[PDB]
Amino acid sequence: VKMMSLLEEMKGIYSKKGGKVKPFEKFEGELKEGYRFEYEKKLCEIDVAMFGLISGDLNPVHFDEDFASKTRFGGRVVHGMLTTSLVSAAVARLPGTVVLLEQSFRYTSPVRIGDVVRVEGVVSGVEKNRYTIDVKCYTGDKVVAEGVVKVLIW
Amino acid sequence: VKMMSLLEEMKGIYSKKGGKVKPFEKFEGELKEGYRFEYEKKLCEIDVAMFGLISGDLNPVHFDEDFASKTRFGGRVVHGMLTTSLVSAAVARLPGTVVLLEQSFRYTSPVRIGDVVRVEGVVSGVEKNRYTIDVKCYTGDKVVAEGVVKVLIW
Repeated sequence: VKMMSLLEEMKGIYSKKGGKVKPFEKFEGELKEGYRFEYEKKLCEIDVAMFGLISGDLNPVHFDEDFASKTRFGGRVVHGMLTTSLVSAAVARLPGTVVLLEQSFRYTSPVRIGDVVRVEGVVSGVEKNRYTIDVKCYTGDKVVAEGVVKVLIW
Repeated sequence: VKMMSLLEEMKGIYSKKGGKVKPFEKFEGELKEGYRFEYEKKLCEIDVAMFGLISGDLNPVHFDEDFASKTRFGGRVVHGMLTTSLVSAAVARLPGTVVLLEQSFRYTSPVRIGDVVRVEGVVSGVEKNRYTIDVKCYTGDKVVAEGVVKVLIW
């Protein structure tokens, strides 16, 4: 499989189905304790469908408008692990080669289909080349997830 | 957007590009302390490409064979949060309507493109309708991630 060709083909299909292609641009500055960054992306139907396919998570609460409307949520919600997948994208943009070591999140409020999710991170710890980062994910001013990740940076 | 039509279209494209469509079938039995379950799925190039598109995580270490071969990994690795996305799919299959509340994972060994990842879960805690589940993810006999999730079940 030629990955670069596959990605290019899928990018075209994704964009036609309403997906937002996020350019992969590294953040700037010296990484250190207190370093802050932010990253945001809209999560639309296509993102939810693709997440369901690749994970196998076809939970009706994320897909079936009528089913979800009868639940305590009163409508569909995006997978929590799709929301937090944006944190992977955010830390991947830090200077250097970044590898995820740990993640821990609590989901605080649902994300609805079409919502823009904003990740805000701050480096709270640096031990050798392992960076501990406090993270909150938002839709507008509302916290939708909060937690901590640790990454290795080469 | 008609989600059921979009999903169906994307399922066709996904399957043609090498993706494994996992049927969504609920697990059986009474949920309780000590309840065990398992779920597995292959993660191929298409899964990685789709995860990159929907998250915006286009980290070269997951995509560029030559770049990744020069790193300490000695070749591409699947996104850690793609590996653990299978845990969402696994808990979504528990009896009832399942909502993720918390997740925490440490990544222990890389997952390579094409690897089958197996999630093994066991309910360690039940408080009202909140279930705490110890989880390990494997490729063959090798632990690739370990942690805990909490879900709400209606």
